[PDB]
Amino acid sequence: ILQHPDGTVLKQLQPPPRGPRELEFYNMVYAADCFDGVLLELRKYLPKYYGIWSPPTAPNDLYLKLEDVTHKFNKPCIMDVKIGQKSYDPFASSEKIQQQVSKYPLMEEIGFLVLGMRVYHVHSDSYETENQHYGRSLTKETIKDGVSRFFHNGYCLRKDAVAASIQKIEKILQWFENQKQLNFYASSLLFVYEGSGGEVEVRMIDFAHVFPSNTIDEGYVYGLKHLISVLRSILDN
Ligand SMILES: O=c1c(O)c(-c2cc(O)c(O)c(O)c2)oc2cc(O)cc(O)c12
Repeated sequence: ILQHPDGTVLKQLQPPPRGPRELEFYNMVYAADCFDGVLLELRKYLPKYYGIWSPPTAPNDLYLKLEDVTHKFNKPCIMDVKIGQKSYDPFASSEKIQQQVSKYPLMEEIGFLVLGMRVYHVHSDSYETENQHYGRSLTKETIKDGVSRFFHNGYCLRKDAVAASIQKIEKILQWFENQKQLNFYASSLLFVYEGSGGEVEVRMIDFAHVFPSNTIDEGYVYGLKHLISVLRSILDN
């Protein structure tokens, strides 16, 4: 993710087929002449999309120009959570399914995976980052405390940010409850709150594996609900 002139980010297209599919997804959702109510509502929950972008002298080098969802924050605390029971898509080979399940074999049970987090700590004026291996080490036994860490400034548990996150996720859940045209695999939610009350961004990102469907995205729904339940339990801390 690169920064660009302010308020936006450039996301480089992943290698094919992933990049082209993510391009296609944003193009579909933000089609000028789209009057599909499902897709118009979905725009609210994504970064605003400004189209394909390439450097002036490098048409080969393909990015998505996207809203910087952290732009309005002073000291943003950010968590990326992959959502769903399966992070492989409907046309994955046996090798690919195994490859994806082995990255985090608890995906079916938990329905989400923390990809990373960056948390501003007040006491030290510094950031604490967790990588891929943090969330992949979390179990049913440790997921609640694993998620809680995101809302720790090192003075208090930010239950205001936790409650706001639940309320924002609930809207996304409602959108999923009201559509049967897209299924999302290996897609994520980006949570942002202010680390420097109740002010949160939750946006959907990572759309290299979104496919046409004629069913409710049940794995996504499962994950969102479990994530809501975990966040809700954290409000009892
Ligand atoms: O707007 C975005 C953003 O700010 C970040 C981001 C992610 C991190 O993991 C950070 O540590 C950070 O500072 C920013 O990612 C994104 C990823 C997307 O696919 C789309 C986006 O629009 C953003």
